[PDB]
Amino acid sequence: GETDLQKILRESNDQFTAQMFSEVVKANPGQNVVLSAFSVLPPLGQLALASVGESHDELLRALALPNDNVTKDVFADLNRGVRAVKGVDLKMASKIYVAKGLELNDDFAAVSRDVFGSEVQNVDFVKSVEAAGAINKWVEDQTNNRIKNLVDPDALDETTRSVLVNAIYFKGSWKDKFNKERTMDRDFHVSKDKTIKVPTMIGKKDVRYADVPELDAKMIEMSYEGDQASMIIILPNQVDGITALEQKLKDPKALSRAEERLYNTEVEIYLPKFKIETTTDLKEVLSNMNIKKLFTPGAARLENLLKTKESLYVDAAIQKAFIEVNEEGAEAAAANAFKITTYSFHFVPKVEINKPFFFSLKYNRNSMFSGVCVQP
Amino acid sequence: GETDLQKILRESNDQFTAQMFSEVVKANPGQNVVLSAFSVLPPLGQLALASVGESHDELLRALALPNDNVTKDVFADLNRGVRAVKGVDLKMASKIYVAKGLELNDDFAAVSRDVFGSEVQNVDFVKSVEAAGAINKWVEDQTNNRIKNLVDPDALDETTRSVLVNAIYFKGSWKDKFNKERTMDRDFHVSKDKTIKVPTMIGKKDVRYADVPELDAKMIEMSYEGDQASMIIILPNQVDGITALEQKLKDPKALSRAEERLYNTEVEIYLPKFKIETTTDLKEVLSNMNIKKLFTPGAARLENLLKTKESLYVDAAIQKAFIEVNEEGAEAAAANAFKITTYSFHFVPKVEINKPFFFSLKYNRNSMFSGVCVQP
Repeated sequence: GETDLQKILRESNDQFTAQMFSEVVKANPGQNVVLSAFSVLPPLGQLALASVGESHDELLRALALPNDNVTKDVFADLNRGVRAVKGVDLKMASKIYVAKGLELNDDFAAVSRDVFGSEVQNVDFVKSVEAAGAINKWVEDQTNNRIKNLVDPDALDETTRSVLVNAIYFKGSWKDKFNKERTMDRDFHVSKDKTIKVPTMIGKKDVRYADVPELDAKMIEMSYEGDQASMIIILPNQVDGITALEQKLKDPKALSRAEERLYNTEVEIYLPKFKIETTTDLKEVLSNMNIKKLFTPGAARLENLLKTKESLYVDAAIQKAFIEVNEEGAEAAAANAFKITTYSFHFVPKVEINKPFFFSLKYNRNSMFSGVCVQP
Repeated sequence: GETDLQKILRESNDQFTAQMFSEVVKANPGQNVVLSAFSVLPPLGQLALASVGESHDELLRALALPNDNVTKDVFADLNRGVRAVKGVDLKMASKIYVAKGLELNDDFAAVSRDVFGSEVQNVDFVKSVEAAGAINKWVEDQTNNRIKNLVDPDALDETTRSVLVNAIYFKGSWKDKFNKERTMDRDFHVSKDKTIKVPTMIGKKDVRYADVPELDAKMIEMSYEGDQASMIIILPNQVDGITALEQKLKDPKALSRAEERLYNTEVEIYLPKFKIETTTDLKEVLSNMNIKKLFTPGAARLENLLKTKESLYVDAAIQKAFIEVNEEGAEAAAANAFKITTYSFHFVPKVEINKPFFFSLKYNRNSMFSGVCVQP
């Protein structure tokens, strides 16, 4: 049933996300990074349906899925509920481009678009620069021109067989906006000896908070308009605790454990605005996550992708992610002027996100994307 | 810290609620029932602070609390955040009345009001009927006259030493209202052979849903205005499955397990309107939950309640709960007329709550009250 399908998906995204997170963070020490394992699952599921033998089991194994039947049902169900998402602008695009002279299997192309919502199309790689321009134009179109230059013409060859591109963009609208006039330059500790002044938004907000000794950090959860999506922030107690937290976040359950500690309250939040853009070489990351055959000539066995079942493998896989976080939100400052209530003063703790922190977008109990911000 | 205090409270309310639920349901077979273990905890905590020896350990044991120090901190923290609660009208009143000729300990009375928010006061029980009228007037005042006749003059004696009264009232405002014009008489299966027609509200709503094989039921979670409180409904698959579910609900974790299955979706809900009013003899229930000394002359040892430390025990303890569930909600039908979107039609499953079901109000991850409705 749908309950079980949603569960399988949740579990799969959980372990895949943890795995992908460590890989990316490991290859980008001391740098801002944002990634999404969720946006990658569909194309990988579509690829598992097109493979046979070893490569196919590998993909399924890494996806933590039993078979093709269940794989189709999971993503179908997803695409039976995938429109916009309230309070946030979340765009995720996936597409597989294959050489011009390779006959596409008409059926697999149909299932591709409706089941996995990820398309397949021919492009002439022989004209590399033109092909890159073509691939980059489609992405610009899928992201309101928010994302550009996903694939560099150089990275393409005249002999390229196929390329998988993945793009994800995000900007959200806070359930309760921050007042732009209140934003000011405040200290941010990049390292135990380096401090910079970055624009920091200030506001009193109802959040979900929790002290987490296990992760030696503080967890905060802020919600966006509509109350369907939320931004999770984990702030290590120490200035250099960010790496220690990353190691802990490997276990796909550390996050679940921390969330069990969450409780509702009010705090004065000091949160830096930030925009992170990351280009991830999925070929490098996935290979380190034990998905290699798919990228090995004469080993991929994508015998269901082409009509002639000609041998084909993936030459390059690229994910480009751009995240934007600012004051935008509902209910302007002067909404209800004078709220006449008790003359008293409750204590409102001050939560200052002024050290390298981890963040993650949560939608329908699934992490849409995650990352670390070490330099706003 | 507050994180740990909230946790202890959650755990305590969880096991106490389960325990109290079975007791009440057991003594009221085939009847509507609503109860609240949460509203009872504070007065029991205040009573644990006033006791010594065995009676004191008993109370603490049942409260699943370590000591007086932690007990005070838990409820203090609670009363450091207890005002109204968004989208719902939730009133909970507690008070201890003691005979007129018993000198109250001035200090314990102070701590009573601020820490536990439960008052203590003298009343002349010698004039039973007048005392009952006095106790019933205060309750009416605490509940906007919503609740009356909590204590019957008969139940009081001229020799009564003390009485604990507990009252809880509730009415909520749905995040998305039901259309009154849409409400109609529909079938409700009271038993496998009896069917009646009760007013049933109909509406398409975004909810949290899950099929729960363990409990052989369907779980639904609807939210109220503000998104802080939610109504949990567990509908057994079978018409007579209600009793089987009650047995399962004894384990304070069955509910937690079921909630892990919840996922967001849209359904067409058919929910009967209903109002349940229950008068529970807390003396009978609590005694069955191993809290006896507190009600035994020469065994209570409430040596901190009176200035002269005179011997005193509780003669009667009464909880009266009144729950109201109807169409009231935010955003009237004609809010945004014509919402111009795709011409298509998604499938929206039909969820018909037409058999004896369990319900529970969840606020800040704590069940404010729970019960069963077998006859709307």
